[PDB]
Amino acid sequence: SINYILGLAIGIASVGWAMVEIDEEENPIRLIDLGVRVFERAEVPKTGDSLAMARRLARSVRRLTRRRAHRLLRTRRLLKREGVLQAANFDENGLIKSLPNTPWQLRAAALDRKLTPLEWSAVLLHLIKHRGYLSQRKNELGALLKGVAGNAHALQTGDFRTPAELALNKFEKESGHIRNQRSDYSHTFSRKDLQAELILLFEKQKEFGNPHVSGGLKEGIETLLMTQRPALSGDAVQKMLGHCTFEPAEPKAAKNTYTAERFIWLTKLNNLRILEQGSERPLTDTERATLMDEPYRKSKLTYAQARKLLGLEDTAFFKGLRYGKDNAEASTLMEMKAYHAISRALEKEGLKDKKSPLNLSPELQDEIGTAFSLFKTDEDITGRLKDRIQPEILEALLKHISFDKFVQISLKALRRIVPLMEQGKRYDEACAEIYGDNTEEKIYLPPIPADEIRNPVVLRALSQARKVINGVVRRYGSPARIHIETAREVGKSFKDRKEIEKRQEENRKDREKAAAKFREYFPNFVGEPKSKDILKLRLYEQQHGKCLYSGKEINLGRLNEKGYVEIDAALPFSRTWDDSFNNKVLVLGSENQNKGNQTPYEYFNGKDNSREWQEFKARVETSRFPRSKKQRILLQKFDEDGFKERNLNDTRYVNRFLCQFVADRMRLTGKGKKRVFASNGQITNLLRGFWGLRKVRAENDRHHALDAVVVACSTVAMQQKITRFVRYKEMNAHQKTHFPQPWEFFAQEVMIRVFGKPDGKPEFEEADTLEKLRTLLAEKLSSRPEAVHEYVTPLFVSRAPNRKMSGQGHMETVKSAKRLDEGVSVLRVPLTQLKLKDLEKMVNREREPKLYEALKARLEAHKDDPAKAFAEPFYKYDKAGNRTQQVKAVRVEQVQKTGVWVRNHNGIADNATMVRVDVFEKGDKYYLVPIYSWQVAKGILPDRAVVQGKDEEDWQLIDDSFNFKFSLHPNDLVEVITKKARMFGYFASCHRGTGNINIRIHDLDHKIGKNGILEGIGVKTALSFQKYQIDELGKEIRPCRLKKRPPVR
Amino acid sequence: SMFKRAIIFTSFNGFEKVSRTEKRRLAKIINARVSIIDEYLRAKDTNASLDGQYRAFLFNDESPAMTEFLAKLKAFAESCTGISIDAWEIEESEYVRLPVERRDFLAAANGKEIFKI
RNA sequence: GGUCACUCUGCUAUUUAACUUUACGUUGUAGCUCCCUUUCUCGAAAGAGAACCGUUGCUACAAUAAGGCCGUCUGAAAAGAUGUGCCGCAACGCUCUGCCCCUUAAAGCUUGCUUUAAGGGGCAUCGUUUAU
DNA sequence: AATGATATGATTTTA
DNA sequence: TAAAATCATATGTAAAGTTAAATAGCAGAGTGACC
Repeated sequence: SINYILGLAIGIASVGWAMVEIDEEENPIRLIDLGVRVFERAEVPKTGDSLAMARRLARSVRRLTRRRAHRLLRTRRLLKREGVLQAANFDENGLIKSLPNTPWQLRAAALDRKLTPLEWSAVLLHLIKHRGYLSQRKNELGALLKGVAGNAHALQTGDFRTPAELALNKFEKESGHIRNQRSDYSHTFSRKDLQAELILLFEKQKEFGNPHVSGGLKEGIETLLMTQRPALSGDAVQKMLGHCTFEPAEPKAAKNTYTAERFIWLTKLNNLRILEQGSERPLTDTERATLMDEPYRKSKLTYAQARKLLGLEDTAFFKGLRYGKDNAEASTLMEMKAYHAISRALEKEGLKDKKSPLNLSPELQDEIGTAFSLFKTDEDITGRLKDRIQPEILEALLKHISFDKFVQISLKALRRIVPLMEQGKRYDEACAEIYGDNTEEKIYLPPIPADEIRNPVVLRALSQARKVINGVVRRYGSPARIHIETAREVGKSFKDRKEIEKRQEENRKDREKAAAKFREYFPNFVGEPKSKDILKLRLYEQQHGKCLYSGKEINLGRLNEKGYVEIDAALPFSRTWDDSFNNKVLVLGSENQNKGNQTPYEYFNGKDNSREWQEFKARVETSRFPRSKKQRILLQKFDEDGFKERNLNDTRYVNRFLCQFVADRMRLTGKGKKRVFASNGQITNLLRGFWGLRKVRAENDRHHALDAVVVACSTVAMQQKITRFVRYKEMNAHQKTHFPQPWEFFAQEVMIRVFGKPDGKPEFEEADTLEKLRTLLAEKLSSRPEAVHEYVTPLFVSRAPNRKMSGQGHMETVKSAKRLDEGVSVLRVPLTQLKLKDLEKMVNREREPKLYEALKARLEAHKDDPAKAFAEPFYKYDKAGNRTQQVKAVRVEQVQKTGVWVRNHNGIADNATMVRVDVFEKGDKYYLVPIYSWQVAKGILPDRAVVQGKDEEDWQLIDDSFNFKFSLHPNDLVEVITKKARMFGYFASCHRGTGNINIRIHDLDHKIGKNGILEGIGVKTALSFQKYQIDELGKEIRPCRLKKRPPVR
Repeated sequence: SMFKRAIIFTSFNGFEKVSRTEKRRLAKIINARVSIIDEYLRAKDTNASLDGQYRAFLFNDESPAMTEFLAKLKAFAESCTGISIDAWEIEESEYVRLPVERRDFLAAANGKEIFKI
């Protein structure tokens, strides 16, 4: 039963963890254990897009394709049933045999003649397949809207009857094509326009003979062309709604609701403040009674109108209004959007007269608002409220109303509160008067609730942190306390993280330039200019070359003279724990003495508003300091403990949730309320510096554990030791002693435990094994007998396995598989993408040499930029020099040794995801069988193993003469002993062409391999090839052996 | 390590319009000398940053940095025919002995003028 | 009057989750068409006319993950009819089901190991989000 | 514009 | 020459709409600790 603090450095792809044993006074005494869990960010690696978003987009295009095909099949069935075509016209699959491929011509010429069975059917099928866009808005523009509106205006203008006629006349003549091109949106029509064309076509063909203008046919065809499912089912909205603040049973009310709108208006009114002459006051009862009914009586309330109604004055202004903005009082103060919306609907539909109140009950307006906000289809709203209001009103409202956006409070609670607020009480007073003002703790943390954290990346980080927490609890019992350091990147969007990367790169460049300038100013400065020296110079210039405490001029040139100038913490660190740059000032060594642990307000006796305080305040106000810094330096009355806490704790939303959750839902045997503690990153780095652990030069994943260790030693007792030391240092008072450390030789112990090498030199050969590590700690830390114990094992990085059997089937581009007998595919490539290397592989290189030479010359002319070379159109010339036809894409050959059949077995695509590799042994040689996701989908268990030189048909066949050893998934731990070296890593990728494997070194040390990856390990002639098991915490590494070959299922 | 200060005043004289080109040129000349140490001196190609502004550049002498800077400024000003630059020099002692408010005007008054173009 | 956390309102920015459509792009097949390699025919030449095959452009139709299914009615069924028809590249989890690891029993060949069982965990081809 | 990680042709090195 | 390393190169996209939730900044009203 061990007293230990669990430190966690929670990154966006890693969780470093440490266990530090503690005293009876929460003192760090012994480093029990440490490790690093590493995993994949829960986002698309290339773009940062949501994984669920890509999945949803794939699903939605699946639905679109399915429903379009179903629409066309239904239309064919209807054409058969309405006696337009006979069974003779349809092929075995179910398609019309040899239907005319000119439905645009047949459409635009259906205005002049009768149509055959085929021509009519083709026109209908083409109209339904290409049915344009339907405005789904409730009611600045992109290509789609501009094109649709342009075509709508063109056919509405005259000289064109139907969009097909307009299309042929305009688009073909002026473009050379009717349908839209790569990024074009010009030739796009409104669904309303095509429906009009449909009704006109039916009536015209009715007169033009044409037996098949049946009512049934017309109705069916129109229904098929016009109908599409509703975006909101009629149950979605409640399913996404969320509970009330006060009554979790009741759901929150809609904004467009008399009660909720009244609540918003009462909040705004009761919270309004007015500033007259240096004073602040609320609106009086008579002022409030003057304004209350006005938003119902006017379109908008308008702060300026409120001023008019109260006859306020020119000297009186509204609080919280940017009056710099030129017509600040033109802002809407209140607008009963729902009230006036219902009113205007009934007014425009002739059931309401202007200058007359709404005749509907408050409850009725509530019902209308909630129904419209919860339901967006006529059927649903009707079924909900066609029972309780007149149908005329319902028709008007369905014609004109659109409501959204709920108000966080239930109608019940709102109805209780709104009278109480009506009689002049504030919101807090009302709900205090009505309502005044939790979960059992398990041993193991429960799953992180996705409801609270919506960032999937943060969700995965926290889930892996849960895995590590539960691991250390399972292994060592309940922790006494949990200390957390969430990275700055956890909880931010992809763009925010990219922005902070860009800004830190720019900061590195700026610091390089600043060091160069500092060197220019001080040619004889000794050594590299460190951050404190650049900061000294910056503070000099930014303080106008004046001592902040005294105002005496500072002598540049003596800047580096020891003790001449000090970078002082304005607020004492013993009392504030603030090491931010907003608390550092440049003072003369002379004057910053007898200052001690006082603040500028206390040092200069600002309590009595002395001359010195005013002078100091003027100095800091005139300086080039951000407002935050000026506010901090001039901090008058403050709380010691509170300020220490805010600087120590780091209360971003993920940290807040994490602390709350872990403390409330997991057993911790600690002293006092705060048994979960999230650390300020700046203070963690400060302690890291003072405790002796430099920023490691090496690139690997182990430094995370280092951070965790430091977080584990940020105990209240350690913190107060630091506080006492810094207080003494402030008062200048047991000789060179130094910053307090958790224990003697803390730095070296931690460095050896994390990296397996001494602190100084990273070129020592790592203590790869338990006994070697223990020998290293015993030798280098002989004074510390507690450095060696039964839990000391080398840090092995645990990598989250990924044994999912489902994935992308194939790449999304489909290539011609006609010529697959020879190892080639043919893909058709736009000229704006064609390159010399690609051009060498054009199918028609041999046939049409002139075109090839012209293309080559055009690419050479523009330094081989395909976009620039082919910005102006390219044409195939025809013996005599006359440009003939245009070229926009050409067929190119590509190598294709393998692939996946798609599109009714008429196309081929490259593989996407290798889900498994089965490992067999014959004789004393190893064989690998790859299994892709499409093989899993089709249910096929491959039987051919890889041979380097050959294609799959010449591959080694597997039968009962082969032992089956195991199955590898990505990130499975493997051992390869090849009589040249032993390699122990995580299986990353298998190479189909070579038969080699790639393995990641546990810590991804860039020294070994290609950025930590051993690309190209052969296994066929290996002495041993084995698969292992590892746990979160990177412990219990065991060999494992499968009995039978697993199915794909 | 004797420190001087080059005070420059940049303005538009109205005779000829100032191209975005020339604005970026002058901004590049200025920003070559700015860093995080004196990032309040940074120049944008806006009229605000360029037209009618005082900038005091810190320099260590016994180094031809100041002279090259002033030469580039003078060349640009004479080439631009539509932008006026005035350059003064003051010792850093004198400069920090001046009051903070209206410091650059006082430094131009109390310094040695180098060129008015 | 500061600091921190919390409740509500408004504006703004960003993200998360779901849904409904459009329009291209890619492959296949046509129809017409642009070039063009073989080989014929013709021609003083230029270069026409044909037949595979390649292939430019335009228009249409099919497919648009690889793969699985549903409600009803005809049929012995294999199939027909019919549908605003439904799933399928992710995340999380351990209730059920696999695999693997560990621990503990019991029986055994000779303590070591192998089974078998339970318990604990890890991960899934298992479950939930998740459908008619 | 890339932003990443996987799949795999092509080529060089090793034993 | 087979097997094991190394180098190298390709990856579907853009318009429109209806929703709900979460985070954060600012503004306004409070509640609770402290200074």
